[PDB]
Amino acid sequence: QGARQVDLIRAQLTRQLRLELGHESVRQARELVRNHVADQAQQSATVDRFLDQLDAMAPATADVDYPLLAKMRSASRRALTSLVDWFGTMAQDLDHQGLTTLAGELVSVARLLDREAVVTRYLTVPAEDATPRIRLIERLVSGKVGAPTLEVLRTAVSKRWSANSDLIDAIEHVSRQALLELAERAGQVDEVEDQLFRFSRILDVQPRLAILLGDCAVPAEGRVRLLRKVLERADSTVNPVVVALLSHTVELLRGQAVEEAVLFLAEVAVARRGEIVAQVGAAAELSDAQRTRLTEVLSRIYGHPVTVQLHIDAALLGGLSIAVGDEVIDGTLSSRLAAAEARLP
Amino acid sequence: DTSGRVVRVTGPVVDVEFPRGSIPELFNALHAEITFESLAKTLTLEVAQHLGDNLVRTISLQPTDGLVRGVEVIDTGRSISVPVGEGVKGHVFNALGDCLDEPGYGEKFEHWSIHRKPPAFEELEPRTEMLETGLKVVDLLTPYVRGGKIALFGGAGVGKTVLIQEMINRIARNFGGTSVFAGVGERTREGNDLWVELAEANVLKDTALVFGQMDEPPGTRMRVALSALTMAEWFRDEQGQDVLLFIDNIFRFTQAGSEVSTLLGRMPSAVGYQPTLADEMGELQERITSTRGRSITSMQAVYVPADDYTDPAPATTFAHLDATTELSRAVFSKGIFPAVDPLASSST
Amino acid sequence: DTSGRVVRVTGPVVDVEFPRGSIPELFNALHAEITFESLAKTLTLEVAQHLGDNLVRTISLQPTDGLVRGVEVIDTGRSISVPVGEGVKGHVFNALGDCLDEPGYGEKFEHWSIHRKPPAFEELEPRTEMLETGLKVVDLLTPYVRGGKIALFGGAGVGKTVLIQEMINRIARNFGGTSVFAGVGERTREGNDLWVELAEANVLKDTALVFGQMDEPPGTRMRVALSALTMAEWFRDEQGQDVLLFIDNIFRFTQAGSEVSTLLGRMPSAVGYQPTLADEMGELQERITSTRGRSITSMQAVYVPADDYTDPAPATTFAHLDATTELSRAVFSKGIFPAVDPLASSSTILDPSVVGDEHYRVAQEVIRILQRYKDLQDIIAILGIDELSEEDKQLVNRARRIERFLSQNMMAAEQFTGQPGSTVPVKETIEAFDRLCKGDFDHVPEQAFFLIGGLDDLAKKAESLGAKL
Amino acid sequence: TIPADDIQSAIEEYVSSFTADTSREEVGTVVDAGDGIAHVEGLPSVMTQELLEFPGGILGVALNLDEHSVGAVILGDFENIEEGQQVKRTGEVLSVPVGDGFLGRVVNPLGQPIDGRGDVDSDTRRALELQAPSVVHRQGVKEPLQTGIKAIDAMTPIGRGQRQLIIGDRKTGKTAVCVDTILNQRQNWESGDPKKQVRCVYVAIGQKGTTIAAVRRTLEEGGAMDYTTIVAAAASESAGFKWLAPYTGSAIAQHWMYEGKHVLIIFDDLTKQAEAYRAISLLLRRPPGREAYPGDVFYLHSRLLERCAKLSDDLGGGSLTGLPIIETKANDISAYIPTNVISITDGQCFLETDLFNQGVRPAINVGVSVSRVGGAAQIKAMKEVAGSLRLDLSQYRELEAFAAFASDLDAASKAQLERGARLVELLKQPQSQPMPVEEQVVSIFLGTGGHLDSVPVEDVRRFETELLDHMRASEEEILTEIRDSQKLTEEAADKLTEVIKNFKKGFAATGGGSVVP
Amino acid sequence: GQCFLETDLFNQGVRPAINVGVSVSRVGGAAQIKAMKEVAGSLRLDLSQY
Amino acid sequence: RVRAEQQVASTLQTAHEQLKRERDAVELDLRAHVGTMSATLASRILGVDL
Ligand SMILES: Nc1ncnc2c1ncn2[C@@H]1O[C@H](COP(=O)(O)OP(=O)(O)OP(=O)(O)O)[C@@H](O)[C@H]1O
Ligand SMILES: Nc1ncnc2c1ncn2[C@@H]1O[C@H](COP(=O)(O)OP(=O)(O)O)[C@@H](O)[C@H]1O
Ligand SMILES: [Mg+2]
Ligand SMILES: [Mg+2]
Repeated sequence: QGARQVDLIRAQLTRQLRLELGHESVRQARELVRNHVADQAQQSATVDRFLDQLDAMAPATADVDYPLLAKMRSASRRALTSLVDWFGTMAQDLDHQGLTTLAGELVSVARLLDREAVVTRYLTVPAEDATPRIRLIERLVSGKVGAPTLEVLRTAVSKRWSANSDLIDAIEHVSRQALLELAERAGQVDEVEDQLFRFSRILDVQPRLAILLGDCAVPAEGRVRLLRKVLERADSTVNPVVVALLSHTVELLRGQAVEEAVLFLAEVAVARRGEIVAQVGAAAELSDAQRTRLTEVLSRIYGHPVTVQLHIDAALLGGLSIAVGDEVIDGTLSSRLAAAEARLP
Repeated sequence: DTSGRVVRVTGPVVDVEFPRGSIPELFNALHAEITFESLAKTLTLEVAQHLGDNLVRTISLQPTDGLVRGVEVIDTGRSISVPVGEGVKGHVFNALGDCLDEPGYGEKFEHWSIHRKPPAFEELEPRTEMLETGLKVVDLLTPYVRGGKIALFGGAGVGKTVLIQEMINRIARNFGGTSVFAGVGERTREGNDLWVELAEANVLKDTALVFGQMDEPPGTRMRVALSALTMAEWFRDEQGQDVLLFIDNIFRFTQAGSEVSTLLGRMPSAVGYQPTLADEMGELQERITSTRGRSITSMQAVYVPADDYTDPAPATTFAHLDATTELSRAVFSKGIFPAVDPLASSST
Repeated sequence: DTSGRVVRVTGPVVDVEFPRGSIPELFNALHAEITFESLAKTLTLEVAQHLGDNLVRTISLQPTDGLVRGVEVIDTGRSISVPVGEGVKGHVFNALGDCLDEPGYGEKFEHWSIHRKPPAFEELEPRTEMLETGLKVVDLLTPYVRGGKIALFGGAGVGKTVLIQEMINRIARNFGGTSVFAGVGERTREGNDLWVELAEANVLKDTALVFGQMDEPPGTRMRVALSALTMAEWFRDEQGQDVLLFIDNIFRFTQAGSEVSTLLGRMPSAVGYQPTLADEMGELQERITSTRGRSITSMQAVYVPADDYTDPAPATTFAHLDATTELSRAVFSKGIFPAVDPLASSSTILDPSVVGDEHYRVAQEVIRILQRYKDLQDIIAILGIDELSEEDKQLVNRARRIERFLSQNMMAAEQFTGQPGSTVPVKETIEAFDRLCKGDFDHVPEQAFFLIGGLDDLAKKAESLGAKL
Repeated sequence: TIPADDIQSAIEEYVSSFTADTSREEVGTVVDAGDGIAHVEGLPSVMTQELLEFPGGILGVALNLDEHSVGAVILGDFENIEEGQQVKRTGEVLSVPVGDGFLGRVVNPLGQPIDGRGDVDSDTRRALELQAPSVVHRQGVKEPLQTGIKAIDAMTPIGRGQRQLIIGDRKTGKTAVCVDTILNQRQNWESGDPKKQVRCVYVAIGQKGTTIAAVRRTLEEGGAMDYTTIVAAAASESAGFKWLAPYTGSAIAQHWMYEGKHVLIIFDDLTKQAEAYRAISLLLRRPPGREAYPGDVFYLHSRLLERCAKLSDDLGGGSLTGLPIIETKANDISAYIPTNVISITDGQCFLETDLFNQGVRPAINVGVSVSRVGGAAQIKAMKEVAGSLRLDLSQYRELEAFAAFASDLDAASKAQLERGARLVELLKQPQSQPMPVEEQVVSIFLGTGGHLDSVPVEDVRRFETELLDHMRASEEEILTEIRDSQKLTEEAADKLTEVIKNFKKGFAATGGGSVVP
Repeated sequence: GQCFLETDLFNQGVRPAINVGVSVSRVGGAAQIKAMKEVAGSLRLDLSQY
Repeated sequence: RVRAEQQVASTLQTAHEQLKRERDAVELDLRAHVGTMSATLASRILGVDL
């Protein structure tokens, strides 16, 4: 047993040397690749290696992705989908100023139904004939609102809901859809998407602005005042529809983190066109040929047309890491270095 | 279409969401497949509660290890059904009606739901009748009741299995009847031993065995007695035959009910038994009775917690018992068989 | 910036909201301010749970009276740290590492975090060396272990503090290494008494004292044992010389964890304790140990709530110990001191291979006689000493003399009886109890065995009564 | 002698053989974390009991699944979990490496060595929750599993495939009984016969690490680590390790049982494993019941103890014998977990503190102790010499009140009193000193045949010791053919009586007298 | 320390009803004058043994 | 016994320092081989010889 003791301490020392030399060598390889990546053509080669690797993973089993029905527990998926199905034929005749006044009046109704929950309680009761609630509608705002806004409010109350707030979510979702329709008929069909995403990545860096926009007690007019000039600054916001979207969000957010709510907005915008968004990373900005290759190969991967975003960070040392849905394809050489350090004997 | 999907898995408790017009009735059996190759199986889920918003809470009868949220759940449209008929004699089943000694046997038999009502009030016998067994000590000092319940209080090495074989013989030969054994919370070693001993005594052909074992979730241990009693009820009513039902440690039925009540989040009762202790015990013991000339008599082993006869489980069980037979080791040592204690046993 | 904000204040539990990416790690120390002049202070908050949505549930180490929701909370980036090194000997410290003996002392020492993992399993080795004390009952029936774990179990007010001060007198005075005393949720009068008494005995210069008392909030009572343990662990792992660790009422540690349990959102366990009772007790008790070649002789007082030894807290403390001296209130009420229960106490080294054949045989015979006496006490109470056998009456007389000879005048009990204390060697103890078991003193009265030392005191007190050994 | 370039080229071939190609993986995010539990949004494809990988090489077990998050138990290093970390799927349920490389090692409840003696080469992996042998896949318990303790082997015999609960207050000798049982298989292992060899698994749940080290030292002093594995979940480990340790120790030793081998497993203080499961279940907010227990704790212990089985000859004929340990408080066997495990097992050895203090060691209450397998777990010699033992001891216990009234008793009653005193002194045994079955047969023959009626009560232990020494030295034929034939024929009994008489006329009592009748 | 008063001792006529065996003062003789500390030295232990 | 275990403790006293000498002797030797391991690790991470 003493011979066993000396042999086992010998082996322990050998194992210590094993792992120590391993960490030394992995640090050396990190050195080599970290001072070897500076060749931009080499970074492009890393990207193209990764994408030709992707060229064989096809396909994934990803199903449809919908922004808001994800959290709709029950009795509200049916409601919101019936509402959007009604809108699919209700909206095609409206005109631009019609849509903008519709959106304004809808977010006004949303702020109303938000400020006092006692009315929403008598407004979100389940009954296959809600003609008393329809009366309440016809005798609450009929002398103050337009015709199409009260019509969409009617067809909104016409269904049951899981809770009280989900109806407000549905209505402001309708306002979002209307603003996006106004933008789509304006020829800005996708400029709104990149605008939303870039503003989201801007707001992501500043937690101050982000969180204090989530002021659950400051007057909503105070919130929109907060948003006004930090949004109305320069050419960085040339889009004329995103102002109203972001205004609606920053006034009627209801506790949701603004950093998350604006990204939800962007995802709704990209989901209107039936497309998915994919948040990828790299070392530096791509060359748009790489963007085209990646976009079409990911659309083949997931069986749905996709659009990419680049949270560029040079701490990846090449490679890519897409983040479609909830499954990540990590191929950034940083993650591979971490893995090799973890698999060390 | 009309199938549900798993929403929550918390141990043996599974919540399932169905379409708006497809909610399964209470006690219905649902099927959900576990596809992990190491644990691949088909879970049976008994609907226990209607939670609202198209959610139902069910107790799983198999371990839910490997179950994924969102998998398809199929409603069978009926409660747990066991095979009934003459074909169940000489074979071993579980609380689900699956043949253990020959898998796939009995799948084409008639199947009866295990949740049944006791005989109507106008069908009950208003007159107590004694069961003439043929044993001197029983017929003299502790006469049994036809359609009644007999507590059995013997342990190991006192001839309890020999007495079970003896009663199987006497019901099969002196009454032209049948035996159903219910192992509630049965040890698999003792279940195999009972199987082998009945096959070697050539009385297995007269007995139908239903084993809900200890290594199973509480739902199976709670439903095995109802499965065996359903087989016995078919033998009594449809065949026209006096039946002898054997319940292994009726207490373990009470204990499995208490565990299922704890898993469903129900507030406990005095000492701790499920708030519906008396209701479940009555729903079980009232189906064991005489009706239309034929009867089911039941010998039940009773465990008394802490030797306290005022404990709620033995106190609720003894509200239905008609006789008591205590097998003594002092009598077994003197060579007297059956080792019935004449002074400790009794009859009402 | 990276600052937090107080959101909820419910007694000692404080909820704090941080910005995204600035959530503090678990067990980090945070600093908040109380500006009300009568209660102005700096609250230290230990991160206990991550609540989600950037919230964090923390426990305060000072009382939160005067704390306002919304004030700024600074993340220090590390756990609570205490000073370590040779410079902590001779001084009285806080649970946070602040010196009370001399405020500002140790601020520039090396600081160690109070949260550690226990030594690896391949570094542990069983300790089987007897530590001789001079108490007849401890030396005979519960021999202590050099570098092992010792505990004093007992209900409220039996002998625990007096016995642990007795062992500080007997073991730590002529000791050649370092001592660490942890006052964990105990009386401040006793802490001041111990401080003064170590100062007079010229033994304070080798002792480090860490006090968190009953008047402290549950956070201090949770972390003071970890602070003193960190000092002892430094003395073990870096200085490497023979530490002595005394912890007065380690139970208070456990009790503190149950005072904040439901406020942390934990469903209660059986007897009102936290569900993580055994897990926290294990992650603490497994650091109190000797490694291979690095000795820590530990001695803990364990409060037995309501005299119930089946209480979960002492019942799970039992499994962490090499020797346990168990004090009974039934022995206390009879006037026997130390109020040790000889039939409930144990020691792992009470083995013929360790203590010897004669030690072991005498201990076993003493225990057997006391067990037979306990069995006969009921008959003697109801039917009388007359309805017993001659052998049983002989055994009852021997057992009364034995249970009185197990008592002793202790050095730390002179303040209660006026009589000075006594030290008895273990060989004298074994030989005296062998004589008592054989029956060589069946003619000496029951008294003259009571609160004496060895056989010379036995002779003196017997002759002062009119008897001869 | 350092294998230098061995290490060099080893890590070199590893780093050259490192090609971790990048593929997709479904991930989630920690949303809250506290007290060893973490909730994870995402992971829609995760299954119940699936292992999860938290950053930093941390492992968790998905136990609670709902529409919002996955509640997982962290298996170690919980203080590293943070809100927002990325959790990965492993796609696998809890498994453990199995094989013969585990003999003589101390591992985690994960198959990872903690003794620091290198890697463990494993045959395969085995899932922790593989179902128990069916009711038709089994066989009657027929072979004895000798513990070496005369009280157990004579009164409450344990067979291969049986479960004998060891239940007692504390410091009553439960670990000593189980360690003596493990040490008693040393001769079986030395025989080299796979039909007689017993592999042992000691599971330590919630014990102080130095106590596990002391148990391992006791097993090493007796050559018992050649065939023993220790699964150690120390008191400092997480509640997940303390909950998984018996299932890990039972997954190992089921790989052996299904290979036709015979295994003995000890679950030291299953009470602590039930307490760990209760901690996990209360932290997961599952409904509590009596003593705050989850409500499937009976299932927790019965699922584990029904995997100890005696397999049929078609399945190989292997067996796994379980010796679970339960600590009671104040001798309360009507507590929840004691009641459950008494209900589950095939027999109980009750150990009392009072019996321990009276000198009865092992402190087994032979009156209430029971084995439901019984004489089917004994050889014929033991079945024959110990049949007159239980009634004798019960008569002695009934007559103990008349100790000082022998002259006022029937001659038969005084004979029963003296015989019972001798038999109580005969069932005593030192710690870590198990006896082979032939010597236990000779000892119980000395007792029940009457050859101790002439020896003083205070000399029975020494008489039995010296007689067994004599027979080991001089008359090895009796022991040898008892061991070979498993019975005590009439000629062996005659030679035994002759040897006993010669020894008696040679033996010297402590009172100076003669033990000759 | 505690002064434990009992109704059984009160009814017996022992008044004050202090149970001397379980009553104690943790300060002890330091809370007395020297005369009282020297005359009532082991009075509590004497009464407990009695 | 005591002779054997104390003298194997002596053999441990010797072997510990001997093997530590071997270890810190090879510690300087292994550093010559770190470069090739680094190069091949980088080559496998990227996929080209550089
Ligand atoms: N047969 C025996 N003869 C003499 N002494 C014994 C015997 N069995 C055990 N002991 C002694 O009893 C003491 C406690 O026994 P053991 O530790 O085995 O009990 P346990 O059931 O493990 O209790 P715990 O788990 O609380 O420690 C040990 O120090 C051991 O020396
Ligand atoms: N050995 C002893 N001799 C005399 N009196 C004692 C002895 N031990 C304790 N006492 C008395 O009993 C009381 C017990 O106090 P202590 O044991 O310190 O309380 P605790 O056990 O709660 O810490 C003391 O105040 C003292 O008066
Ligand atoms: Mg105290
Ligand atoms: Mg033990």
